[PDB]
Amino acid sequence: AVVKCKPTSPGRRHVVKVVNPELHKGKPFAPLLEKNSKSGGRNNNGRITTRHIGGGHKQAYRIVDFKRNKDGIPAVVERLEYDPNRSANIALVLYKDGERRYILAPKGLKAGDQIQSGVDAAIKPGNTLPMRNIPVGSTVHNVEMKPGKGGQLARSAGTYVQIVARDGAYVTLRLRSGEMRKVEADCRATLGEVGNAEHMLRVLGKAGAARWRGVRPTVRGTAMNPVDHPHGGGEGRNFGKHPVTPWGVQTKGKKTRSNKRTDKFIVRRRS
Amino acid sequence: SLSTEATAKIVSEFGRDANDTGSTEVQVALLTAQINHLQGHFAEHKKDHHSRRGLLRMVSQRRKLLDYLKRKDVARYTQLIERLGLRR
Amino acid sequence: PVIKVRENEPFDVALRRFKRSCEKAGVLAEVRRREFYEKPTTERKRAKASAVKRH
Amino acid sequence: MRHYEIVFMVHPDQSEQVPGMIERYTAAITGAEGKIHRLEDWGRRQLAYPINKLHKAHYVLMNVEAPQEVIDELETTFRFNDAVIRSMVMRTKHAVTEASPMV
Amino acid sequence: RKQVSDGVAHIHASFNNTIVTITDRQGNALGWATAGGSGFRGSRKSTPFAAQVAAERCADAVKEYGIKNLEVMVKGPGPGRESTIRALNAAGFRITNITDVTPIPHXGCRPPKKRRV
Amino acid sequence: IDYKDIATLKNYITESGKIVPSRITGTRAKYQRQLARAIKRARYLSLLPYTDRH
RNA sequence: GUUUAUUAAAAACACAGCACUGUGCAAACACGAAAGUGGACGUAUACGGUGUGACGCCUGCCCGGUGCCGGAAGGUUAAUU
RNA sequence: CUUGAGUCUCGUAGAGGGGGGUAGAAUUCCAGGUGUAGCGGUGAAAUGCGUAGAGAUCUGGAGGAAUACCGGUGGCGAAGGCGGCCCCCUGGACGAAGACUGACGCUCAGGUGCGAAAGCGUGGGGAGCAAACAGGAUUAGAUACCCUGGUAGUCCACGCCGUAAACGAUGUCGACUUGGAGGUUGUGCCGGCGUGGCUUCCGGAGCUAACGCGUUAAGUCGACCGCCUGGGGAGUAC
Ligand SMILES: [Mg+2]
Ligand SMILES: [Mg+2]
Ligand SMILES: [Mg+2]
Ligand SMILES: [Mg+2]
Ligand SMILES: [Mg+2]
Ligand SMILES: [Mg+2]
Ligand SMILES: [Mg+2]
Ligand SMILES: [Mg+2]
Ligand SMILES: [Mg+2]
Ligand SMILES: [Mg+2]
Ligand SMILES: [Mg+2]
Ligand SMILES: [Mg+2]
Ligand SMILES: [Mg+2]
Ligand SMILES: [Mg+2]
Ligand SMILES: [Mg+2]
Ligand SMILES: [Mg+2]
Ligand SMILES: [Mg+2]
Ligand SMILES: [Mg+2]
Ligand SMILES: [Mg+2]
Ligand SMILES: [Mg+2]
Ligand SMILES: [Mg+2]
Ligand SMILES: [Mg+2]
Ligand SMILES: [Mg+2]
Ligand SMILES: [Mg+2]
Ligand SMILES: [Mg+2]
Ligand SMILES: [Mg+2]
Ligand SMILES: [Mg+2]
Ligand SMILES: [Mg+2]
Ligand SMILES: [Mg+2]
Repeated sequence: AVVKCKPTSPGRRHVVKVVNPELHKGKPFAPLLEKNSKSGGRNNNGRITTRHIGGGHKQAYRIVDFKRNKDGIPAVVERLEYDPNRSANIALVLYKDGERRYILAPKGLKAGDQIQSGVDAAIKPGNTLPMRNIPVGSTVHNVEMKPGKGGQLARSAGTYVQIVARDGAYVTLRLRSGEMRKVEADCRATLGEVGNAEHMLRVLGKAGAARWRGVRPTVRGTAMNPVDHPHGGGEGRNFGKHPVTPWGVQTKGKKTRSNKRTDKFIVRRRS
Repeated sequence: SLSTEATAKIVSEFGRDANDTGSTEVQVALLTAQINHLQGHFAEHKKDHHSRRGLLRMVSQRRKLLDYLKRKDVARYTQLIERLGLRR
Repeated sequence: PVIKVRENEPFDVALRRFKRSCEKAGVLAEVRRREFYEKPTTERKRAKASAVKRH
Repeated sequence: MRHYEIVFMVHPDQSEQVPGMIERYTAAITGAEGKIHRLEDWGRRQLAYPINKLHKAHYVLMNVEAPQEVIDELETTFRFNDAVIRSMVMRTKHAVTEASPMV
Repeated sequence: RKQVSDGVAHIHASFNNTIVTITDRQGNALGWATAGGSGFRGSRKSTPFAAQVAAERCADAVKEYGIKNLEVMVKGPGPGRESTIRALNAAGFRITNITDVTPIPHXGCRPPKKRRV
Repeated sequence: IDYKDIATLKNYITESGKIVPSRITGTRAKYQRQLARAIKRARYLSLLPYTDRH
């Protein structure tokens, strides 16, 4: 529900916020939480590896099931909840034998539905099946790259993939970038589209609304000195250089992929 | 439109004859029943513009009939509007 | 517009029968009708013009 | 409380399990104070054009007088029952108790 | 190479060119030749004589399969519809069927705008 | 007229599968419309061929 | 809002917003002779780099030069023999 | 008081309106199988596509838009407009015999509502078509007509816009006034004899400057409303 705030303050003038009146309002389920500490973009050496990371609000990690390995047991969705660790929402489920788990919320799922996993599962949103039982042409999410590993493709909010062929022991998918890839036909996938499609309709509004997410300011290259950035230096506003990353690599146009052990599975490039 | 049973009930209960189907009060009762019924239809069907016209015609006809009843006899007019639970 | 060939039925007879079937079904005329686009105003105009010329 | 023609064609390989179920449909109608006026089984017929790589189909016709919601639930059942390949519900004006051109 | 003895001749003749192919009953193609693929280029590229020449050379190109029976499938409003059939019959062949499979939309898609000539 | 009388409906269909005009067969105006509705109902119901190509 | 602790607080830095571009996950990129780690217990509505800087109307012409992407008919061309 | 106006009983035809579901044909893209040198386009040409296997042909998958024939100087709607099939909700018209209320009527400045295409805002969708734009031709030049591509847009939900040669260039209601040839939809009696509604062509008196209209009047009349007063400036300025 995209709503625009009235401009009573300079910081609220441009704010657009997405409110879902269906998320659980209380506190999360206790036996499915853990602890994480912010890193600040620092590795085991203490040095900064990724720039523009630091601070923010504290969060707790939710153990989301990306395998759906247990089979033949129907489950009923309990409620939809807000997860700060990702961009989609997560729905608690209660299996017929008494076990609870977090799964990603597909599009159109509400409290009181039913889900199922296995090889005889019905073809309807929320269920997961290996991509050899799934009809070709359908749309799925939470795809695997290796049989047995876990959901690892099309997992953000609103995304999905589409099965376009089945060349014997393999299947062909059209990913969100346009790239067509080949994966094993034994990988599982979940029917539907991941919910919360209104994610990109949100305006943060002010400078400080991005520091709540832990994003430090970005300093431009030209605003630096010759000893810090290749672009730095000048008397006024001078550039006279081909654009480059802070480490000398050309930044605008140059390709950087180099991986020859998986190029056999790329049917065509996104371009 | 209105069922045969509903119209039969309203004319056999609300008019001053067994077969009184033409009095002003009977007409006003039929039009108000149909208006109340079509309110529900138009609740879900905002974009139905070619029945909005018929509804407006029924409203205008009811208004003119009540005007005539007010002009002729006021006591039975007030009796009718209090039976039907209307304002004017 | 399917036309078969039977024994004791020469080539030209079957060809003429196929041509008659094509003429009756109006396949070529219907193809040449959908060559391009026609504004509906022009459709109604030509229909009425032909109908009033017939009278 | 309206009249209805109900036609459905079902997969020939499921023909052996067609009869009883139509009784249930009749039962459902008779369970909902509906009236059966005619019920004829056209049977296995050759389709004028192939339907999803099939050539034969079992045609059945039923004649009902029932409220509309029962027909709605029957239509939903027909939609979900994968055995039947097609169906059609036609609202008529009066009862059509007679001999069909099929028989 | 293989023996079939009854193929299917596909003819695709449009306003500018005619393409003739021979296939098996299952659809697999064997050989082909076109009016423009025979030296008739430009304005002459569409004249039915080019269609006859293309049909004759295409028939000669399939001399190694040994086909004695055919059907014909005619497509497109091109001028190469009668000349091709006569060439196919007169090439030492024998056609047992004739059928038209020209596509006709039942409405479909908006066509290009009228040429203002 | 009803769609279940296929034998009669055969007489009002051309070789291809189309619907004959009214002026050719000389029939009335209302019966033509009711006949066309019956033909379409039968064509949907897999009793009549939509076209001739096969 | 930030800035030259101790002569410069500003029109300079940042900023919400826009765009180009790279990256199919053992992801691009960074710290490390290497093992490893951050990115991220995130998966293209995600992450990195670059420029412009709320909002309104808009953003034209030039591909020779220098870069980047794609092509291979020809000429020259290392270790090797 | 019932002849104007309206209600009730029955039935009739219809692309009248809204919501949902669905069948076939076709263009495009994608994945497989046979096959090899062209395909496409013009008045003539090339840009464009194809040996990384195009075009042609067979099986299959996805998605969007419109529903071949019927089809009609047909039908419905206050106007703009409305077309494959089925269900649900809903408005109007018309006809035979009768019952009922008893002038309850007509028009309408302000006002309220609907209103083709294009255009705007928010969010989805994108097969084909196609402003702007890119290249190939024509020409003295060509910011075009021709050719190959192509983004807004055309599609849907909501909210705006309120304009057209929005035309029958003919305001609504009622009364009277020789005829002919038809289309469509109801009803009574025995293919005929009557009777209504809507509509197409010709034409008489009458009317007009003439063209022409002519029982659906631009004829003979009554009520109410809107509009006009030489051409530009100007449907412009404040
Ligand atoms: Mg960054
Ligand atoms: Mg930035
Ligand atoms: Mg900056
Ligand atoms: Mg500086
Ligand atoms: Mg330093
Ligand atoms: Mg340097
Ligand atoms: Mg500087
Ligand atoms: Mg300077
Ligand atoms: Mg310079
Ligand atoms: Mg300040
Ligand atoms: Mg300080
Ligand atoms: Mg200082
Ligand atoms: Mg100071
Ligand atoms: Mg700046
Ligand atoms: Mg620029
Ligand atoms: Mg250059
Ligand atoms: Mg160049
Ligand atoms: Mg292929
Ligand atoms: Mg009386
Ligand atoms: Mg009025
Ligand atoms: Mg007014
Ligand atoms: Mg728009
Ligand atoms: Mg848009
Ligand atoms: Mg006017
Ligand atoms: Mg004028
Ligand atoms: Mg009319
Ligand atoms: Mg005059
Ligand atoms: Mg006249
Ligand atoms: Mg003005």
